[PDB]
Amino acid sequence: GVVNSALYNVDAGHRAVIFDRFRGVQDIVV
Amino acid sequence: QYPIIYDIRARPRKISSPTGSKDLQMVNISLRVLSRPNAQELPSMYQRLGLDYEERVLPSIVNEVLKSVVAKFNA
Repeated sequence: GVVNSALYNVDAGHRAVIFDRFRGVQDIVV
Repeated sequence: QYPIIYDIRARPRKISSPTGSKDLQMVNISLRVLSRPNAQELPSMYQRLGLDYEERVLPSIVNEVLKSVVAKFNA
């Protein structure tokens, strides 16, 4: 549920970069 | 602190390369290499090795090694 819908893939070693629908691949360490 | 999966396991990887030696030849280099990951180093292996690292990475290493041994004239 919200653990991966509202919260990013915050599991040890993982990364989930922001694709902005209106701006593209937000090249951010997130 | 989410769990990390490695399965730090010794597998008997059967490696086969036709490499001759310094000279050309059809030499079936069969090296069954029993191998593990460096459990003594550090967690970052998960990014690189992850799971099934044996057949992932080590069969490329063994090819470089058998060249440094066999392809240098050992066979």
